Amino acid sequence: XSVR
Amino acid sequence: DSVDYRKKGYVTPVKNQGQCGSCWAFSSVGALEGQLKKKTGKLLNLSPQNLVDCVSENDGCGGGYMTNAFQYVQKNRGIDSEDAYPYVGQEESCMYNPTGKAAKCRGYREIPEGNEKALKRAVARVGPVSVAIDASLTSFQFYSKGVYYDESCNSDNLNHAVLAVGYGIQKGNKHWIIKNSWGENWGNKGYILMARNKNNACGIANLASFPKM
Repeated sequence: XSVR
Repeated sequence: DSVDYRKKGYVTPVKNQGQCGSCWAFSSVGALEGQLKKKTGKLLNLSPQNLVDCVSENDGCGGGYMTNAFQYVQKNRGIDSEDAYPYVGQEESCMYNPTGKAAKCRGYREIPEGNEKALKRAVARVGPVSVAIDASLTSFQFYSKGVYYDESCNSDNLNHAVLAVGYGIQKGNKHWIIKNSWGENWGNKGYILMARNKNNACGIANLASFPKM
């Protein structure tokens, strides 16, 4: 191889 | 032995994503900006919104991949300037405008997974590189100075995209120079020095890429  | 692209005009001012998980967009535009300077001799702020609202393969404020962004820019035959398509911190409908086009992309390359040597070579030979890391630790978040290393950082939990704008050494600790998207207020004027050649700490070389221009 969750790349934010 | 070291290199810092900020000194070279390859790096724009530190941005702030606000309440939006658009770290990937900031990382992508950052890489694009670096290539723009290198190819044309000048840069400007590119627009992360353009990516948030138009990269359908991604999840907007919910997360995305930098490679999907680079692909969009190529397929779209351009990306807008920030001034042209300003950042509002929430996803909206795609409003790309060709009149505003400020850069182009002819593809991308991914760094070999886990290879810091390859990453260093890419930073030297290309310029700023998009990366992803585990930014979840309390210690990362309250960072202010020095070369960050925390063994509990998880290389398999790449939750935060950032930009490697250089590399170096400080008091004998080798490092990557990292541009974040949490405002100038965070870290060291928006930046953090992250440990280099310490077993791929925080997964720095796990998901690295750059755009072709």
